[PDB]
Amino acid sequence: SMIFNVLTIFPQMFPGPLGVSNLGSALKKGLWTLNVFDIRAFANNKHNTVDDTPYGGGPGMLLRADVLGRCIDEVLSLHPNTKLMFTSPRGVSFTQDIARQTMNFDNITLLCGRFEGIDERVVDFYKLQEVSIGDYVLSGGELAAMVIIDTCVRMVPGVIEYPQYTRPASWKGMEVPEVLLTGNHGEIEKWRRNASL
Amino acid sequence: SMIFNVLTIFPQMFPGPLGVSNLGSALKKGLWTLNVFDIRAFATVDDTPYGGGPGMLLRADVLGRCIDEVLSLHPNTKLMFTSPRGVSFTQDIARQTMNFDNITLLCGRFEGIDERVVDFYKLQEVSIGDYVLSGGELAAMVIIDTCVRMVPGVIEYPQYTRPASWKGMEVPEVLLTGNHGEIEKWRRNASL
Repeated sequence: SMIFNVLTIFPQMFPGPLGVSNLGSALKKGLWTLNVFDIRAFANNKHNTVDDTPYGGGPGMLLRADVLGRCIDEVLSLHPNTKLMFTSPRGVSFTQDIARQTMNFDNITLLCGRFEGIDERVVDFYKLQEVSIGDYVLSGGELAAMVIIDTCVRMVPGVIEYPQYTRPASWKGMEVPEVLLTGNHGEIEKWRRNASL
Repeated sequence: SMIFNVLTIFPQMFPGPLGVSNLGSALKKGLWTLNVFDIRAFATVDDTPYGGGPGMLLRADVLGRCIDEVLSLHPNTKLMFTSPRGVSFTQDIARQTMNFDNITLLCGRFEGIDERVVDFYKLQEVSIGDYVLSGGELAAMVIIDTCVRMVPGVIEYPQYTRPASWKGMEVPEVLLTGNHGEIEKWRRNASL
Protein backbone atom coordinates (compact mmCIF):
# COMPACT_ATOMS: atom_id res chain seq x y z
CA SER A 1 0.00 0.00 0.00
CA MET A 2 1.45 3.37 -1.07
CA ILE A 3 1.20 5.75 1.86
CA PHE A 4 0.78 9.54 1.72
CA ASN A 5 1.09 11.66 4.88
CA VAL A 6 -0.14 15.25 4.48
CA LEU A 7 0.80 17.87 7.08
CA THR A 8 -1.68 20.75 7.11
CA ILE A 9 -3.35 23.31 9.36
CA PHE A 10 -6.53 22.66 7.30
CA PRO A 11 -7.17 18.94 7.88
CA GLN A 12 -10.89 19.43 7.02
CA MET A 13 -10.06 20.03 3.32
CA PHE A 14 -9.05 16.35 2.97
CA PRO A 15 -9.79 13.99 1.39
CA GLY A 16 -11.85 16.48 -0.65
CA PRO A 17 -11.25 15.70 -4.33
CA LEU A 18 -9.16 12.65 -3.30
CA GLY A 19 -12.24 10.94 -1.80
CA VAL A 20 -14.15 10.79 -5.08
CA SER A 21 -14.47 8.25 -7.90
CA ASN A 22 -11.49 5.91 -8.49
CA LEU A 23 -9.20 7.60 -5.93
CA GLY A 24 -11.93 7.45 -3.31
CA SER A 25 -12.83 3.83 -3.88
CA ALA A 26 -9.16 2.75 -4.02
CA LEU A 27 -8.79 4.62 -0.71
CA LYS A 28 -11.64 2.54 0.77
CA LYS A 29 -10.15 -0.75 -0.60
CA GLY A 30 -6.79 0.19 0.99
CA LEU A 31 -4.82 0.23 -2.30
CA TRP A 32 -3.46 3.49 -0.93
CA THR A 33 -3.43 5.21 2.45
CA LEU A 34 -3.98 8.88 3.31
CA ASN A 35 -2.82 10.10 6.72
CA VAL A 36 -3.72 13.76 7.34
CA PHE A 37 -1.85 15.19 10.32
CA ASP A 38 -3.20 18.38 11.87
CA ILE A 39 -0.19 20.61 12.41
CA ARG A 40 -2.11 22.67 15.03
CA ALA A 41 -2.31 19.58 17.31
CA PHE A 42 1.48 19.65 17.80
CA ALA A 43 1.57 23.31 18.88
CA ASN A 44 1.58 22.55 22.64
CA ASN A 45 1.51 26.29 23.65
CA LYS A 46 -0.73 29.07 25.06
CA HIS A 47 -3.36 30.24 22.49
CA ASN A 48 -2.22 27.15 20.45
CA THR A 49 -0.19 29.04 17.82
CA VAL A 50 1.46 27.47 14.78
CA ASP A 51 2.73 30.71 13.32
CA ASP A 52 4.48 33.94 14.36
CA THR A 53 5.85 37.15 12.80
CA PRO A 54 9.16 36.78 10.89
CA TYR A 55 12.36 37.81 12.52
CA GLY A 56 13.77 40.93 10.95
CA GLY A 57 10.46 42.51 10.01
CA GLY A 58 8.33 41.91 6.97
CA PRO A 59 4.60 41.35 6.74
CA GLY A 60 2.56 38.19 7.33
CA MET A 61 3.25 35.16 9.49
CA LEU A 62 5.47 32.08 9.32
CA LEU A 63 4.94 28.48 10.44
CA ARG A 64 7.17 27.85 13.49
CA ALA A 65 10.02 25.34 13.44
CA ASP A 66 9.25 23.91 16.88
CA VAL A 67 5.61 23.18 16.01
CA LEU A 68 6.53 21.76 12.56
CA GLY A 69 9.42 19.80 14.16
CA ARG A 70 7.02 18.07 16.57
CA CYS A 71 4.61 17.10 13.76
CA ILE A 72 7.45 15.89 11.49
CA ASP A 73 9.26 13.94 14.24
CA GLU A 74 5.95 12.16 14.99
CA VAL A 75 5.64 11.25 11.30
CA LEU A 76 9.27 9.97 11.28
CA SER A 77 8.83 7.87 14.39
CA LEU A 78 5.91 6.26 12.52
CA HIS A 79 7.44 6.13 9.03
CA PRO A 80 11.27 6.27 9.45
CA ASN A 81 11.94 6.04 5.69
CA THR A 82 9.30 8.46 4.45
CA LYS A 83 10.25 10.80 1.62
CA LEU A 84 9.81 14.29 3.05
CA MET A 85 8.49 16.87 0.58
CA PHE A 86 7.32 20.45 0.81
CA THR A 87 5.03 22.29 -1.63
CA SER A 88 6.73 25.60 -2.64
CA PRO A 89 7.35 27.94 -5.67
CA ARG A 90 11.15 27.40 -5.74
CA GLY A 91 10.74 23.64 -5.91
CA VAL A 92 11.37 21.30 -8.79
CA SER A 93 8.67 21.61 -11.44
CA PHE A 94 6.28 18.72 -10.85
CA THR A 95 5.74 16.62 -14.02
CA GLN A 96 4.52 13.12 -14.97
CA ASP A 97 8.14 12.03 -14.85
CA ILE A 98 8.75 13.48 -11.41
CA ALA A 99 5.57 11.57 -10.38
CA ARG A 100 7.08 8.28 -11.66
CA GLN A 101 10.36 8.92 -9.76
CA THR A 102 8.25 9.52 -6.63
CA MET A 103 6.64 6.07 -7.25
CA ASN A 104 9.99 4.49 -6.30
CA PHE A 105 9.03 5.33 -2.71
CA ASP A 106 6.17 3.62 -0.88
CA ASN A 107 5.92 6.37 1.73
CA ILE A 108 5.62 10.07 0.91
CA THR A 109 5.15 13.03 3.24
CA LEU A 110 3.79 16.33 1.93
CA LEU A 111 4.21 19.35 4.17
CA CYS A 112 1.77 22.09 3.06
CA GLY A 113 2.93 25.65 3.69
CA ARG A 114 0.54 28.48 4.61
CA PHE A 115 0.96 32.14 5.49
CA GLU A 116 4.35 33.48 4.26
CA GLY A 117 5.90 30.00 4.36
CA ILE A 118 7.91 28.05 6.91
CA ASP A 119 10.96 28.65 9.06
CA GLU A 120 13.95 27.76 6.84
CA ARG A 121 15.68 25.67 9.52
CA VAL A 122 12.91 23.12 8.92
CA VAL A 123 13.87 22.93 5.22
CA ASP A 124 17.56 22.45 6.01
CA PHE A 125 17.34 20.22 9.09
CA TYR A 126 15.02 17.68 7.44
CA LYS A 127 16.40 18.22 3.91
CA LEU A 128 12.92 18.73 2.52
CA GLN A 129 12.53 18.19 -1.21
CA GLU A 130 10.78 21.25 -2.58
CA VAL A 131 8.21 20.67 -5.33
CA SER A 132 6.28 23.24 -7.39
CA ILE A 133 3.19 22.18 -9.37
CA GLY A 134 3.56 25.25 -11.55
CA ASP A 135 4.59 28.88 -11.92
CA TYR A 136 1.61 30.44 -10.09
CA VAL A 137 0.99 31.65 -6.55
CA LEU A 138 -1.55 29.64 -4.54
CA SER A 139 -3.03 30.39 -1.07
CA GLY A 140 -1.20 27.42 0.49
CA GLY A 141 0.31 24.03 -0.26
CA GLU A 142 -2.89 21.89 0.09
CA LEU A 143 -4.07 22.01 -3.56
CA ALA A 144 -0.47 21.32 -4.65
CA ALA A 145 -0.40 18.26 -2.37
CA MET A 146 -3.76 17.12 -3.87
CA VAL A 147 -2.35 17.53 -7.38
CA ILE A 148 0.71 15.45 -6.53
CA ILE A 149 -1.29 12.73 -4.79
CA ASP A 150 -3.89 12.38 -7.58
CA THR A 151 -1.07 12.17 -10.17
CA CYS A 152 0.81 9.52 -8.20
CA VAL A 153 -2.16 7.42 -6.97
CA ARG A 154 -3.44 7.08 -10.54
CA MET A 155 -0.28 5.06 -11.14
CA VAL A 156 -0.71 2.68 -8.20
CA PRO A 157 -1.53 -0.84 -9.51
CA GLY A 158 -5.26 -1.58 -9.31
CA VAL A 159 -6.35 2.05 -8.97
CA ILE A 160 -7.19 2.79 -12.65
CA GLU A 161 -4.25 12.71 -27.97
CA TYR A 162 -6.93 12.56 -30.74
CA PRO A 163 -10.39 14.19 -30.66
CA GLN A 164 -13.27 11.99 -29.40
CA TYR A 165 -17.04 11.91 -30.03
CA THR A 166 -20.09 10.15 -28.66
CA ARG A 167 -23.87 10.38 -29.22
CA PRO A 168 -25.78 12.14 -30.56
CA ALA A 169 -24.63 11.75 -34.18
CA SER A 170 -25.64 15.34 -34.88
CA TRP A 171 -25.63 18.21 -32.37
CA LYS A 172 -26.34 21.85 -33.35
CA GLY A 173 -25.81 20.88 -37.03
CA MET A 174 -22.41 19.44 -36.23
CA GLU A 175 -21.75 15.93 -37.39
CA VAL A 176 -19.40 13.28 -36.06
CA PRO A 177 -16.59 12.50 -38.52
CA GLU A 178 -18.23 9.70 -40.54
CA VAL A 179 -15.25 7.34 -40.46
CA LEU A 180 -16.00 6.86 -36.72
CA LEU A 181 -19.41 5.36 -37.64
CA THR A 182 -18.18 2.85 -40.28
CA GLY A 183 -16.76 0.23 -37.85
CA ASN A 184 -13.73 0.23 -40.13
CA HIS A 185 -10.92 -0.36 -37.60
CA GLY A 186 -8.08 0.43 -40.04
CA GLU A 187 -9.57 3.71 -41.26
CA ILE A 188 -10.43 4.74 -37.73
CA GLU A 189 -6.86 4.08 -36.56
CA LYS A 190 -5.47 6.01 -39.58
CA TRP A 191 -7.88 8.89 -38.89
CA ARG A 192 -6.96 9.01 -35.19
CA ARG A 193 -3.19 9.05 -35.89
CA ASN A 194 -3.53 11.91 -38.43
CA ALA A 195 -5.82 13.92 -36.14
CA SER A 196 -3.21 13.46 -33.39
CA LEU A 197 -0.55 15.20 -35.55
CA SER B 1 -17.37 41.21 -7.93
CA MET B 2 -15.43 38.67 -9.98
CA ILE B 3 -17.57 35.75 -11.04
CA PHE B 4 -16.42 32.12 -11.52
CA ASN B 5 -18.78 29.50 -12.91
CA VAL B 6 -17.60 25.90 -12.45
CA LEU B 7 -19.28 23.11 -14.44
CA THR B 8 -18.72 19.72 -12.86
CA ILE B 9 -20.40 16.32 -12.26
CA PHE B 10 -18.94 16.55 -8.74
CA PRO B 11 -20.54 19.76 -7.30
CA GLN B 12 -20.12 18.35 -3.78
CA MET B 13 -16.30 18.98 -4.02
CA PHE B 14 -16.85 22.74 -4.08
CA PRO B 15 -16.07 25.11 -2.57
CA GLY B 16 -13.63 22.76 -0.76
CA PRO B 17 -10.19 24.39 -0.57
CA LEU B 18 -11.76 27.63 -1.96
CA GLY B 19 -14.03 27.88 1.12
CA VAL B 20 -11.16 28.25 3.57
CA SER B 21 -9.22 31.25 5.01
CA ASN B 22 -9.05 34.46 2.85
CA LEU B 23 -10.77 32.82 -0.17
CA GLY B 24 -13.58 31.62 2.06
CA SER B 25 -14.05 34.92 3.84
CA ALA B 26 -13.84 36.94 0.60
CA LEU B 27 -16.49 34.59 -0.84
CA LYS B 28 -18.81 35.13 2.14
CA LYS B 29 -18.45 38.91 1.98
CA GLY B 30 -19.02 38.92 -1.78
CA LEU B 31 -15.63 40.07 -3.14
CA TRP B 32 -15.98 37.15 -5.54
CA THR B 33 -18.72 34.71 -6.55
CA LEU B 34 -18.65 30.96 -7.10
CA ASN B 35 -21.49 29.42 -9.11
CA VAL B 36 -21.18 25.63 -9.30
CA PHE B 37 -23.31 24.11 -12.03
CA ASP B 38 -24.07 20.40 -11.77
CA ILE B 39 -23.65 19.02 -15.27
CA ARG B 40 -25.78 15.96 -14.32
CA ALA B 41 -28.86 18.16 -13.83
CA PHE B 42 -28.91 19.15 -17.50
CA ALA B 43 -29.17 15.61 -18.85
CA THR B 44 -26.80 10.01 -18.35
CA VAL B 45 -24.09 12.60 -18.95
CA ASP B 46 -21.48 10.25 -20.47
CA ASP B 47 -21.51 7.65 -23.21
CA THR B 48 -19.14 5.26 -25.04
CA PRO B 49 -17.07 6.92 -27.80
CA TYR B 50 -17.88 6.47 -31.46
CA GLY B 51 -15.26 4.34 -33.18
CA GLY B 52 -14.28 2.37 -30.10
CA GLY B 53 -11.80 3.17 -27.36
CA PRO B 54 -11.81 2.63 -23.58
CA GLY B 55 -13.86 4.67 -21.17
CA MET B 56 -16.68 7.14 -21.51
CA LEU B 57 -17.06 10.69 -22.75
CA LEU B 58 -19.28 13.55 -21.62
CA ARG B 59 -22.06 14.13 -24.18
CA ALA B 60 -22.34 17.25 -26.30
CA ASP B 61 -26.10 17.56 -25.81
CA VAL B 62 -25.81 17.56 -22.02
CA LEU B 63 -22.82 19.92 -21.97
CA GLY B 64 -24.58 22.20 -24.44
CA ARG B 65 -27.65 22.56 -22.24
CA CYS B 66 -25.44 23.42 -19.25
CA ILE B 67 -23.25 25.86 -21.20
CA ASP B 68 -26.24 27.48 -22.95
CA GLU B 69 -27.80 28.04 -19.53
CA VAL B 70 -24.57 29.67 -18.31
CA LEU B 71 -24.48 31.82 -21.44
CA SER B 72 -28.08 33.02 -21.04
CA LEU B 73 -27.08 34.26 -17.57
CA HIS B 74 -23.61 35.56 -18.48
CA PRO B 75 -23.50 36.22 -22.26
CA ASN B 76 -19.94 37.64 -22.07
CA THR B 77 -18.37 34.88 -19.99
CA LYS B 78 -14.90 33.62 -20.96
CA LEU B 79 -15.39 29.89 -21.66
CA MET B 80 -12.48 27.73 -20.43
CA PHE B 81 -11.88 23.98 -20.28
CA THR B 82 -9.16 22.27 -18.24
CA SER B 83 -7.25 19.80 -20.44
CA PRO B 84 -3.72 18.38 -20.95
CA ARG B 85 -3.43 20.00 -24.42
CA GLY B 86 -4.18 23.49 -23.10
CA VAL B 87 -2.05 26.60 -22.80
CA SER B 88 0.27 26.32 -19.76
CA PHE B 89 -1.29 28.14 -16.79
CA THR B 90 1.17 30.65 -15.28
CA GLN B 91 0.92 33.81 -13.12
CA ASP B 92 0.92 35.81 -16.38
CA ILE B 93 -1.99 33.82 -17.84
CA ALA B 94 -3.81 34.39 -14.54
CA ARG B 95 -3.30 38.19 -14.95
CA GLN B 96 -4.67 37.95 -18.53
CA THR B 97 -7.68 35.92 -17.26
CA MET B 98 -8.34 38.85 -14.85
CA ASN B 99 -9.09 41.09 -17.84
CA PHE B 100 -12.43 39.28 -17.82
CA ASP B 101 -14.87 39.88 -14.96
CA ASN B 102 -16.65 36.56 -15.70
CA ILE B 103 -14.96 33.15 -16.17
CA THR B 104 -16.45 29.69 -16.80
CA LEU B 105 -14.44 26.54 -16.15
CA LEU B 106 -15.72 23.32 -17.63
CA CYS B 107 -14.16 20.37 -15.76
CA GLY B 108 -13.56 17.21 -17.79
CA ARG B 109 -14.08 13.71 -16.36
CA PHE B 110 -13.88 10.13 -17.71
CA GLU B 111 -11.95 10.22 -21.05
CA GLY B 112 -12.88 13.86 -21.76
CA ILE B 113 -15.60 15.61 -23.72
CA ASP B 114 -17.13 15.45 -27.17
CA GLU B 115 -14.88 17.56 -29.47
CA ARG B 116 -17.80 19.47 -31.04
CA VAL B 117 -18.29 21.21 -27.66
CA VAL B 118 -14.70 22.56 -27.80
CA ASP B 119 -15.14 23.78 -31.40
CA PHE B 120 -18.72 25.15 -31.25
CA TYR B 121 -17.96 27.23 -28.15
CA LYS B 122 -14.25 27.88 -28.91
CA LEU B 123 -13.33 26.79 -25.38
CA GLN B 124 -9.96 28.09 -24.25
CA GLU B 125 -8.09 24.98 -23.17
CA VAL B 126 -5.84 25.45 -20.13
CA SER B 127 -3.37 23.06 -18.54
CA ILE B 128 -2.02 23.63 -14.98
CA GLY B 129 1.00 21.40 -15.61
CA ASP B 130 2.43 18.40 -17.49
CA TYR B 131 0.77 15.65 -15.42
CA VAL B 132 -2.44 13.62 -15.71
CA LEU B 133 -5.11 14.19 -13.11
CA SER B 134 -8.41 12.31 -12.54
CA GLY B 135 -10.48 15.22 -13.79
CA GLY B 136 -10.53 18.98 -14.29
CA GLU B 137 -11.80 19.93 -10.78
CA LEU B 138 -8.42 20.37 -9.07
CA ALA B 139 -7.24 22.33 -12.11
CA ALA B 140 -10.32 24.61 -11.78
CA MET B 141 -9.45 25.11 -8.04
CA VAL B 142 -5.81 26.03 -8.81
CA ILE B 143 -6.92 28.55 -11.46
CA ILE B 144 -9.54 30.10 -9.19
CA ASP B 145 -7.30 30.34 -6.11
CA THR B 146 -4.55 31.86 -8.28
CA CYS B 147 -6.91 34.47 -9.78
CA VAL B 148 -9.01 35.34 -6.71
CA ARG B 149 -5.82 36.18 -4.74
CA MET B 150 -5.39 39.12 -7.09
CA VAL B 151 -8.86 40.58 -6.50
CA PRO B 152 -8.36 43.76 -4.38
CA GLY B 153 -9.50 43.10 -0.81
CA VAL B 154 -8.91 39.34 -0.81
CA ILE B 155 -5.29 39.52 0.27
CA GLU B 156 12.69 35.50 -2.42
CA TYR B 157 14.88 35.03 0.67
CA PRO B 158 14.71 32.53 3.52
CA GLN B 159 12.55 33.46 6.54
CA TYR B 160 12.68 32.68 10.25
CA THR B 161 10.53 33.14 13.33
CA ARG B 162 10.71 32.05 16.97
CA PRO B 163 12.31 30.18 18.69
CA ALA B 164 15.73 31.82 18.24
CA SER B 165 17.29 28.38 18.64
CA TRP B 166 15.77 25.03 17.64
CA LYS B 167 17.59 21.68 17.53
CA GLY B 168 20.84 23.66 17.97
CA MET B 169 20.15 25.77 14.87
CA GLU B 170 20.32 29.52 15.34
CA VAL B 171 18.56 32.15 13.34
CA PRO B 172 21.04 34.29 11.38
CA GLU B 173 22.02 36.90 13.95
CA VAL B 174 21.62 39.96 11.66
CA LEU B 175 17.80 39.37 11.79
CA LEU B 176 17.80 39.99 15.57
CA THR B 177 19.78 43.26 15.49
CA GLY B 178 16.94 45.63 14.44
CA ASN B 179 19.50 46.90 11.87
CA HIS B 180 17.26 47.57 8.85
CA GLY B 181 20.18 48.27 6.42
CA GLU B 182 22.12 45.09 7.24
CA ILE B 183 18.90 43.09 7.14
CA GLU B 184 18.15 44.45 3.65
CA LYS B 185 21.73 43.60 2.45
CA TRP B 186 21.52 40.12 3.95
CA ARG B 187 18.16 39.40 2.32
CA ARG B 188 19.42 40.69 -1.02
CA ASN B 189 22.54 38.42 -0.85
CA ALA B 190 20.56 35.34 0.24
CA SER B 191 18.27 35.80 -2.78
CA LEU B 192 21.11 34.38 -4.91
